[PDB]
Amino acid sequence: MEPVDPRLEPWKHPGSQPKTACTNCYCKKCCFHCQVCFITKALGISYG
Amino acid sequence: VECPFCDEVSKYEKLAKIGQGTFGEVFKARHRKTGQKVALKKVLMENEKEGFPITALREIKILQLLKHENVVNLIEICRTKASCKGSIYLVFDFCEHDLAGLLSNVLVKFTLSEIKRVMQMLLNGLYYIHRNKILHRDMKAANVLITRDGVLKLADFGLARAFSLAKNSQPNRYTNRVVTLWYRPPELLLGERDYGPPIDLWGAGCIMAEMWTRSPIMQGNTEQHQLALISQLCGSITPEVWPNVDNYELYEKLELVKGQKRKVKDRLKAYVRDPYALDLIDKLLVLDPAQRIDSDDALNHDFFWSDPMPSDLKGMLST
Amino acid sequence: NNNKRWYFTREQLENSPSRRFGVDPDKELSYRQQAANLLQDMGQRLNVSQLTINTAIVYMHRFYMIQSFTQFPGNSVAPAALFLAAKVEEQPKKLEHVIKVAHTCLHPQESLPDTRSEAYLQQVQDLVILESIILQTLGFELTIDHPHTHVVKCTQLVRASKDLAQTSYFMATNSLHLTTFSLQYTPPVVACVCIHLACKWSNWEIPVSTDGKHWWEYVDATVTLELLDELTHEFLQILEKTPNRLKRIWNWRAC
Amino acid sequence: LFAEPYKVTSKEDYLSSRIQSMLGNYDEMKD
RNA sequence: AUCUGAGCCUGGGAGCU
Ligand SMILES: [Zn+2]
Ligand SMILES: [Zn+2]
Repeated sequence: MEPVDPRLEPWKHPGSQPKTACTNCYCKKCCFHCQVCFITKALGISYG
Repeated sequence: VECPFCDEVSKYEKLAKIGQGTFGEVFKARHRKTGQKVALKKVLMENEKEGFPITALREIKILQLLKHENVVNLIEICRTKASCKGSIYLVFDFCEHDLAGLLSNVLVKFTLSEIKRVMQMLLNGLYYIHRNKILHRDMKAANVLITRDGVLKLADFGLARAFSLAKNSQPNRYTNRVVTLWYRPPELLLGERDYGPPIDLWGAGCIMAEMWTRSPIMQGNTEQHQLALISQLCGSITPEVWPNVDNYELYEKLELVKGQKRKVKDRLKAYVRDPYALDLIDKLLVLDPAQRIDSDDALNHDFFWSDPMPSDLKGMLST
Repeated sequence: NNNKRWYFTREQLENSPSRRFGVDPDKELSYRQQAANLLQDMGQRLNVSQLTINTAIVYMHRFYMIQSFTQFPGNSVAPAALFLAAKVEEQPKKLEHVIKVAHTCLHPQESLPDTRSEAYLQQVQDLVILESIILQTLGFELTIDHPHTHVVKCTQLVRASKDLAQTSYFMATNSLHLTTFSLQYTPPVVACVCIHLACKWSNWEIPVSTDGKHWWEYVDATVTLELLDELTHEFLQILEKTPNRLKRIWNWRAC
Repeated sequence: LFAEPYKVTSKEDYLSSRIQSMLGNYDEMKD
C-alpha cells in the first residue's frame, strides 16, 4: 500500500506490518486497511 | 522431479583438490565432452541451522551481477542427485595460477613492469566491484588469480556483500569480524561496523608489498598481536593521525603501543627499492581509512604512468 | 533468446506444467493469487519489507511455470519462497520464526507445535527441501526487478501528488498479486500500465514534459499508447473475475 | 520541468468510465 | 443425531444441494 523509495538498499526497506491490527469488519475503513485486507475483504480471495 | 535449469555436476570430471574456500572444498574439473576446464566450489551445507547459507546466496547474486575482465566469472550452478543428500556446486572459469603460489615459487621472477601491471589489473578489479557497490571483504594473495594469458582475476566472493552510501543518517552496522587477520585493516580490529571500500585497498597494499617481499608483511597470531604489528610498522594509532579514533569503545580498552613511529618506507626500502612503488604502498597502508587512497587515485598514481610502463605477464609466467 | 526464458507468450502460458496434469487455467491462476495473498500475510506478520514479498511472489510465479501444483501445493511452497526471499533481500528471518508464523496462518486453531516435536522437525525438513527445489527450479536466478521501482521513480519525475503515488504503487502490488504480467511483460511496461490505470481511476492526467514527450516515453521506449491500453484491458479483464464485492460493499457501513 | 498532473473535469474515456463505474469514484475511497 | 469436503453471502457465523 505505502510507496517505498527504491534507491534504499534492501536491508533498509521498512517493514510491511500495518500500524493497526486487522479486524473482521468489512466497512470502507476496513477494506483498505492493508494489502491483506484489500485482497481478502475487498476482492474476496482467501486460502483457508 | 523436474529440474531443467540446474545441470548435474556429473558433466564435469574432478581432477584434484586445490584448497579450502570460505565455506567449501574446491576442485579442478573438466567438461567430459568438451574438455573445458572449470573450478567446482562445493557449498558446504554444514550450517543447516538456517538452511541454504545467506553467504552463498550473496556470492551467487554478486557474481551474477559483476562481470569484468579482472573479476572471476561464474559459469553456472550445479547440483548432485539425491543419493545420502544433495549438494550445490558453483562452477567458475578455471585459472592456472594464484598469486600466493607464484610468490612462493622461487623460479618465478617479476620485473618491476610486471608488478606494475599486476597492481594495475588488481586495482581495476577493486575499482569495478566498488563502483558496483560491492565490498570484497577477503583481500589476500591466495584470492588473486592469474590466468595462463596473464589476466588477473579477483576471486572468492564468499565473504563479499553490497554496501550503501546511506544516508547522512542512520549508519550501517556491517559484520565486523571479516577479512583474514593478516590483511585486516585497523578499523576492523578496533570494532568498526560502518566501514567501506577502503578495507579492500588495505589488502591491496599488503598484497603490493608481497610482490617484493614474497612473504606476508605482518603475520600476527591474534587480533591484538596484529594490531601491535600494525602499530609497529605504520605508527601508533592516535587521534593526531586518526581523528575521532577515540570514539571506538575499544581504543583504550585494548591498549595500543604509543611510541612507534611510521617505518613503512624505512622497512620496505630494501625490498621494493623503487621510489614510486614505496610511495604508493605508503598511501595504501594509511591507518585512518578516511585518508587511505582509493582505487581511482591509485590508478592515477605516478607508479602507473612513470617508466617502466606496465607490461604483459605472459613472459614471467613461463618460468 | 535468454531474456524470453522467464517471459512467456500466451501459447507458453496455456501449456503450463499444471495444464499437463489437468488443471483449468482459472484454477491455476487462483492458486497463484492465493499463494500471493498467503505470502503477503506471512510477510506482514514477520514484518519483512514489501520487496521481500514481491520477490517471493515472482519466485512463485516462475516456480509454477516449471513445476505443477499437483506435486507442490501452494500453501507448502509459499513459506519456503518467502524464507528464501528474506535472505536474498537482506532481511533474513529465523527458520523457527517462519514455521511458527506459517502454522499460525494455516492452523489458527491448533497450538504452535513444540520446537522439539518430531512433527516440527519434519516441517523444518520439508521447508528446507522446498527451498532447495525452488532454488534449483529457478536456476539460482535470484535477482528480481519489480515494477514498483519504476512506478515510484516515475511518480517522482512527474511531480505526482501523494495520493497518485500511493495508488500507482498499490496497483503495482495488485499487478503482482492478481496477474501474470511478471511472466509476460517487463517491469517498466507493467509500471507504465499501473500508472496509467491509477490515472484513469483517479482522473489525474499526466501532461507532456517541457520537451514535448509523453510521460511513458521516459520509462520504456517500447510502450505505445495502443499496447498500453491493450494491456490495461488485459489487466481489467483479469480483474473482471474477481468477486467484485466492491460493487456491493460500495455503499453500506463504517466503523 | 514537468507540470504537475491535472484533473479532467468529467472524464468520458470508456476505459476510465468503466473502471470508475466498477470501483466507485476515487474521491470516495479517500476515507 | 454425528462425519466429509464442495458452491452461495449477508454490519459474519451454530444459515442453504
Ligand atoms: Zn489489514
Ligand atoms: Zn470496521
